[PDB]
Amino acid sequence: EKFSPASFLDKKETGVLHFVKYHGLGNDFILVDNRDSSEPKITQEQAAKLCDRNFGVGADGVIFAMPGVNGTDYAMRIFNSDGSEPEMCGNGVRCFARFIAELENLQGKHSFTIHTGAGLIVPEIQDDGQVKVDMGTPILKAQDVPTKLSGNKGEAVVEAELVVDGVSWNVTCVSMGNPHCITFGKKGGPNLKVDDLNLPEIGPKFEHHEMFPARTNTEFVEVLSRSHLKMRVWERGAGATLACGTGACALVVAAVLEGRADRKCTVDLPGGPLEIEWKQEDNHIYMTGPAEAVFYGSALL
Amino acid sequence: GVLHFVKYHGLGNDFILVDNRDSSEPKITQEQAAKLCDRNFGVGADGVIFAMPGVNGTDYAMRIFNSDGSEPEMCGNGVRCFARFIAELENLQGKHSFTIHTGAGLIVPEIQDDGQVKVDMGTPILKAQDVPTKLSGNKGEAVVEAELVVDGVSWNVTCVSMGNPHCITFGKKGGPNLKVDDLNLPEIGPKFEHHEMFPARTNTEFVEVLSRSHLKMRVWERGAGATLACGTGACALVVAAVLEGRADRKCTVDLPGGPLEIEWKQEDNHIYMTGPAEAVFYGSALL
Amino acid sequence: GVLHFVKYHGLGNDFILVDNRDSSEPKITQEQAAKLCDRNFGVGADGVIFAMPGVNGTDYAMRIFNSDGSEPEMCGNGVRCFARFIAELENLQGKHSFTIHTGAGLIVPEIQDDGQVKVDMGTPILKAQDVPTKLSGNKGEAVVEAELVVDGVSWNVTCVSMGNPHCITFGKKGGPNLKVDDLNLPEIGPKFEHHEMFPARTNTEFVEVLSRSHLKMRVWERGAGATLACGTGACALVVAAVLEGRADRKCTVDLPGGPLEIEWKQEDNHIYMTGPAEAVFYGSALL
Amino acid sequence: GVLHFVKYHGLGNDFILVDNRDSSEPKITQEQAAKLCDRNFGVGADGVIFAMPGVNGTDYAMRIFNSDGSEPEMCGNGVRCFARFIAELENLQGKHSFTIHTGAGLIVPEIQDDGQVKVDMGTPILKAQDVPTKLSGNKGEAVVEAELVVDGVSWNVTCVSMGNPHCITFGKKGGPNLKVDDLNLPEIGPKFEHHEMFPARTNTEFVEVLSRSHLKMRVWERGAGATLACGTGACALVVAAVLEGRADRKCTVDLPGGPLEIEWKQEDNHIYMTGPAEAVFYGSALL
Amino acid sequence: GVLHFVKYHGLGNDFILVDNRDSSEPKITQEQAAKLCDRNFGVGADGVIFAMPGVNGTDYAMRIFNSDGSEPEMCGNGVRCFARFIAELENLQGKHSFTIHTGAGLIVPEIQDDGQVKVDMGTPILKAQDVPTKLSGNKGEAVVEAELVVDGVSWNVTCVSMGNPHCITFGKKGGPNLKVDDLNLPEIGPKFEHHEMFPARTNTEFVEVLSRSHLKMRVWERGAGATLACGTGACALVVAAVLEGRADRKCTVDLPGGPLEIEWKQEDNHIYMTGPAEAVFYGSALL
Amino acid sequence: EKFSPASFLDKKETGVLHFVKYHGLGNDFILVDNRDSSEPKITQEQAAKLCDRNFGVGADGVIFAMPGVNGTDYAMRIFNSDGSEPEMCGNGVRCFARFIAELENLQGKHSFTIHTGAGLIVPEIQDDGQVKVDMGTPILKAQDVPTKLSGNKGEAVVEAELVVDGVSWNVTCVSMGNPHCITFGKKGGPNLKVDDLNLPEIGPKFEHHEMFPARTNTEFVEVLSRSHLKMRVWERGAGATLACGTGACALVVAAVLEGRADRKCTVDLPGGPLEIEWKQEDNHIYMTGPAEAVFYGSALL
Ligand SMILES: C[C@@](N)(CCC[C@H](N)C(=O)O)C(=O)O
Ligand SMILES: C[C@@](N)(CCC[C@H](N)C(=O)O)C(=O)O
Ligand SMILES: C[C@@](N)(CCC[C@H](N)C(=O)O)C(=O)O
Ligand SMILES: C[C@@](N)(CCC[C@H](N)C(=O)O)C(=O)O
Ligand SMILES: C[C@@](N)(CCC[C@H](N)C(=O)O)C(=O)O
Ligand SMILES: C[C@@](N)(CCC[C@H](N)C(=O)O)C(=O)O
Repeated sequence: EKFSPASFLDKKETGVLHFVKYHGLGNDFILVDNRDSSEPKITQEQAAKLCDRNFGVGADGVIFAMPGVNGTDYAMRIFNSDGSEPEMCGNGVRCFARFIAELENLQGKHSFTIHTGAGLIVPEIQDDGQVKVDMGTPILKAQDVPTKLSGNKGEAVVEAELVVDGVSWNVTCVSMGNPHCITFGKKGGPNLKVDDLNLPEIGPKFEHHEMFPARTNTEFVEVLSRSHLKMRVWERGAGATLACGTGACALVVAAVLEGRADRKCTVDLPGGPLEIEWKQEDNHIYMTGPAEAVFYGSALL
Repeated sequence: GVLHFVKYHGLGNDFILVDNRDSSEPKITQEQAAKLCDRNFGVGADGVIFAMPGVNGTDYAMRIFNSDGSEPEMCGNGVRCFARFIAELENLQGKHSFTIHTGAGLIVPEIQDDGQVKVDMGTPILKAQDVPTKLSGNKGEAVVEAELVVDGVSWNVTCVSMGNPHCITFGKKGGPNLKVDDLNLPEIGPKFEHHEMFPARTNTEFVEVLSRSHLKMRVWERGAGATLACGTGACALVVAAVLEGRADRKCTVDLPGGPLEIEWKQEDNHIYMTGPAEAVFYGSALL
Repeated sequence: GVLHFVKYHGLGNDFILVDNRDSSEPKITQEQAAKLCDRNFGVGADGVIFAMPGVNGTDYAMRIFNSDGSEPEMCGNGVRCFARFIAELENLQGKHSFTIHTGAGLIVPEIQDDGQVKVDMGTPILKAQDVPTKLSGNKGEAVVEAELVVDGVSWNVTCVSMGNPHCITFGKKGGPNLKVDDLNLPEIGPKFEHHEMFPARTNTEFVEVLSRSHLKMRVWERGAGATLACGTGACALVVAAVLEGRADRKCTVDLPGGPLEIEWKQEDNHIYMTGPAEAVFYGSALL
Repeated sequence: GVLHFVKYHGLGNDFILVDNRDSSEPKITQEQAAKLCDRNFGVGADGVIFAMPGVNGTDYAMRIFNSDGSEPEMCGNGVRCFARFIAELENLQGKHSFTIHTGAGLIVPEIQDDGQVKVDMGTPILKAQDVPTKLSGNKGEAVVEAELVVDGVSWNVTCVSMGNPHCITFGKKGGPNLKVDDLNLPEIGPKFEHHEMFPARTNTEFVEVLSRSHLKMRVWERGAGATLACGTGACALVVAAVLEGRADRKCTVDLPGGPLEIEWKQEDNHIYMTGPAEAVFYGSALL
Repeated sequence: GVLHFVKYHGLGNDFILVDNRDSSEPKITQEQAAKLCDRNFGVGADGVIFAMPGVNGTDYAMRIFNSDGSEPEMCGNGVRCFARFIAELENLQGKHSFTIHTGAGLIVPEIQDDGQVKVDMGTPILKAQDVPTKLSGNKGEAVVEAELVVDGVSWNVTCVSMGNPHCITFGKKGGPNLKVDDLNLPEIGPKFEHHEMFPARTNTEFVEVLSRSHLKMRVWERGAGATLACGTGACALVVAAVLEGRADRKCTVDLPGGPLEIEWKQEDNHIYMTGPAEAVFYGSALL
Repeated sequence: EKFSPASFLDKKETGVLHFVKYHGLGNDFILVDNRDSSEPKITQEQAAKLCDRNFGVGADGVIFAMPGVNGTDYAMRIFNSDGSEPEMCGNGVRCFARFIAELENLQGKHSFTIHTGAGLIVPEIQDDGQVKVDMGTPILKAQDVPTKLSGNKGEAVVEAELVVDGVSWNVTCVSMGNPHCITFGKKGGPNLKVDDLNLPEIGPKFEHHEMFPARTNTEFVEVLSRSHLKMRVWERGAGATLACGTGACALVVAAVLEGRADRKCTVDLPGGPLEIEWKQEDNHIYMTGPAEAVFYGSALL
């Protein structure tokens, strides 16, 4: 043993974080009641540590229920498991909805207005207990995705060439607050057999691509029918997760723009299906999916 | 239902510890444990460890369920967490040791001054049929650096039991030393785990000797996969290293999650393992 | 003066336990105990129990003072608290049994895995004169379903001693079964307690048979009144139930504060009582 | 958890006093208080009293939880115990007085030379709706000797508040004086306590006049039952006795546990109550 | 290196206690102990006390190093701290006694209800050469009120051993009683400590009789200087007081740090010492 | 045993303080990490008890590492062993430096800015491991020392007569934030043989002298050479300690003012030497000495 005053004091400074674990189709998060302030109870660094699955609580991210902004019922902020802060989370907002209904003991259908870095999001707990969320309107303007790729269909990047590690892929870029790069295959290549991809190998090349200043989420898609899409995703700062709500919304948008599918689809994600719909009437995207509580606890900080 | 527990981890090998001192019957089923161990849909862990009432005079008894639901007969990293768990529940202070009854027999963990836990892991079992393994003993009834054909490739392995089965290898037959980090465990691991020569499956540790008192390893556990550490595995590989004449009885073993001090005493044939154990959080899971 | 103690209760029968292992003489007088037991002006309890040094080789000895100051020869709920008290003092975890000398002879409680205590309450005493009672034995020297005139009303009672005296009744002579909850204990109880047929007063338990293995009761204790439970009383009433042929040797007894598992083994003629015992608080009272 | 406290009693009205000067929020919940007040399964008391930090300039603040968990706005016997508590904690000897903020407003206890505590219990509230009661005021806005139909029987009552509600009766309508000891409180009491005419329930005191300066009473408290004494109740009944013209402003009130000196000063409308308070024991309870 | 320990003090006589139950040899050297005892450059203490494994059947053994590094054969204040120290390591509650092997023989401390410790300090050794002292016995084989020339000045002293040597004086030869607080210990003390008549040096206690059952003292310890208290010293001075006919066998001894109750029972010739012992802090020191 | 509800409640209401023990030339302190609050973790009364060498941890004082103030890396506050709070501590700030370096795992040379009651103090760990501290500039104005003695050399009190218990001594007063009374002997008397002084007897007479409203530290000095001074000190609220950093600085200032020594001196204190230099260039005083950790632990409050 070594004499180390530093280590001694470290193992003394204690803190505790109370939370509830939820998951939306396998995309699991640590939800914390932060309605007592507009400042997150923990730092991004602490969140990263708590998300470690072996040394911490383990999750794809930490979601804070914050006080409303501009009159919304609440505000939501989230930290990825890598510590970065994205502007929205689809599976997360569904868990957020149930987390709220539990904290307020609300029964039945209920909708809340949530302020997020992506704008106004409005989830509504259905009767079946599922959650249908108004993910807002998609951003197609290239520079606002943001991507340095040049719009090749208006100001939008649709099925445009992206050179990834020397290989030419075709991608479509759309933002749901956070950036998404959707691809249905390589340029001049066949359809994808999503399960045959080596995500941990190809994913990082898209995530940190120079054409995406704020990095990006990437979803690989294989069309099963014009109303049935299968996908896998490599998230910005979270890796290969079992599901991504904003990503499912973005890929349906991309599928429509590329003319491969209708505005209403059933997206099969690794952890399960989501019902997505891009209402042409208002240009809003609606996402319907489950959300479940797993356990609640107190972690050391 | 609800299950109250405390999350601990020994060098990254994380477990769900539950106070089951009121009954000799585990509070949850093996199936429930498997679900709780799912990292995305459950609490997430390599296993569930129950602190049970003593047996035949021991202070306590320990039972564990792997993340796949199977029940192994011992767990080194887990017993270290078990000792600290008891110390917390009983609010004990300072050095304390406990007698624990396990599927491997008597195990005695002792909390050190520095907060680590030195455990008497018992004695290694080398008789082939008791490991158990169907490989023939080539050194007495022990299997030492014997040929094992895995998916058509000949590897050399040594088998030793610490209650649970272990298959240790320092490389392929007629091959060079291993660069453990270059192995593709999820690919090679399952071939050892479910090998026909291991009736109850086996834990497998790949080792590269750094010195006669310093070994580096990686492990593919039975029913738990590639974990960050394995206490019984670190004990078994030191035994194998000694039997193969590659290292001394006292070694520092480097596992993915950190080091463990191992010593196989010739004076009594017992193996002592010293390492850390830390609480992470505590909670209540829905059942 | 100051008295350090720990408050325990067995099914609501609460006691003040004191560590008196330093002397075979109680730290306080019976008068002091009576004052400490007052629920408004004192600590409040049904009695004070002293853990004393062993006698004739027993691990310990137990003495108790009722809340009225009198000293009974045994206490079932109290001996269960006694066992847990010692365990807390000596850091005894898990199952443990102790030999205890009492005014009723040897008593051997054993802490169970679930924290309850199974006690070997010895053998019952049925000889009339030793209960003691002046009623004449009508079945050998035992008083079974014999007529007892209480305040001019004829009741049928069975007398049995568990060290202390018990008068068990299942109803009036030539009357129907009892609806125990309809009885006015503070009115009828004292008439049995100080009855001339009981030289040392007696404990009285009223019973209503629910089944041959399930009995419901209420008790008016000697010097303690209507308590929530009485261990020796539950044992005595099962004995009486068997002697009167109303129930079997193994019964669940429902007392106001909860259930007890009683069994009068025909194999050894011993009675076993199993039930809980819980610590409430510890303090110091002014003497 | 564990709660440290000191047991006190004022004429038999016993309480659990806790030093809560470190926070403005009670250390325990109302539910926990109810459990701690259980006399067999808990510490046993008529209530829990917290010594809290001053408010708007007062030396301290007091909050109390009845043994049923509800929170009344004041407690006479309790504030006297509160005075001794503080004096004991601050080591104050001799005459001393503190300003205490309560749900009834400012209350000022003063320890006398003889050791007893004289308390300025504030002024009585007589406006019906503020008591509160749904009975209609028949003497100004006050309810004095007004008819109250209890379980079909007509009683005459007077309502007055000392922060908490009180229903005082000297007998049934058109009936003779009461022989308070002949009443069956557990039977009649609950009918007043939960009467529909008392939205927040009420404390009820039954009185029999011995002389115009000597009153005897018994009380059925809201959420506490038949206690040995009630300070706010003794103040309220003197007020009622005066309003009904049965007694003078200065009286000796005999409560089951002892007497209290009460004076309703016409000079300032304040009521002063003088009585004892004594520590009994102290300890730590398990939560 | 690092040394984990707990700081305790008995009436101001402070020590560094270390859990040495693992080995029969002290974790640190006498030189290291001397350095750790330095109050400015080290932890600061009058000595280091090791809790060692039992010898010849005793529960434990105790060894101590003075702040100067020398090893005395016993320590009264220290054994009281030892008892409470062990109580924690064994998670014991309440009264409990331990048998301890020391260089003075068997010592039996017993924890009392008030947290104090009553210790059976064994029997005193009065045989001159066994104290040891070179002074000739003038009362049997004992040195009682014998002349000792210190730096040319004649003092009268009584020698007694409690395992360790003690030189007690009530004043100079042919001189008046002492006003202990007027002595200049750092000046006179060393002259006694290293006196040629004490081969193993000696502890010296200066005493002034207040009554035949009340003695006041100051002490200059061998290898520790002027400490706030000395348990063996208090025992020895009572023995000396009795032998010189100045006091009774039962006395209250006032030491700079506080009082001790000493009793030299004629019944068995054993000396009993009761005093406090308190933990101060837990620490790890650099070695 | 007496029934005491108060004593009972006091005993169960105990806390804990984690700390590290350091010493600078024998002047030992209890250092506590108080960077998470601008308020000291313990009261002055508690500090006094912890400093008791037999009933407590034992130290000349408690030093708190506090958060920076108006642009400093940290702030330092100290409580004497008697509980009073001085405005600075030389030996303590050197221990403070190593404490921080150890907590921040800083290796090699490092300097920090510290806010104290005497102003800005800047300790700098040297390459040799010693700590050289910029102790600031001395305060010589009589009323600001503070002392009621009249200035006899400008606004400064230099070799002025001080009647102590009827005996006339000559003293020089200087402040290093805290007050110092330096004397090289009695008025009209010979040089001092510092080791022959009876500090516990003479010290208190200076400490509580009526001419020192806030009490004072007193250092007795004997000149060995114009660059070598020997001293002993009786500190305000701490008694005869083995060393005093602010005291060593103050006595060099006094020695210079009285023309007895140069501006660069080696000062010998009971516990060891200190290198002191009063730079004429900037009027700042620099003190160089050691600091060592001894042990760490948790004390009951
Ligand atoms: C997949 C996701 N959780 C998105 C998380 C945010 C993403 N990792 C980002 O950094 O853009 C969701 O919408 O459900
Ligand atoms: C690695 C291990 N956790 C062993 C767990 C049991 C193993 N998975 C098996 O099935 O034998 C340990 O010893 O520390
Ligand atoms: C009911 C009892 N506490 C008996 C107490 C003794 C009884 N009051 C008596 O005087 O015999 C028990 O056995 O548990
Ligand atoms: C009788 C009482 N304790 C009152 C307690 C509060 C009462 N139970 C209520 O609920 O108003 C007092 O004033 O001394
Ligand atoms: C005073 C003492 N600590 C004795 C310590 C041993 C003594 N310094 C010696 O050397 O004999 C005690 O008995 O309490
Ligand atoms: C000697 C000192 N520790 C000063 C401590 C403060 C002094 N006791 C005072 O009260 O001014 C230092 O500067 O090193």
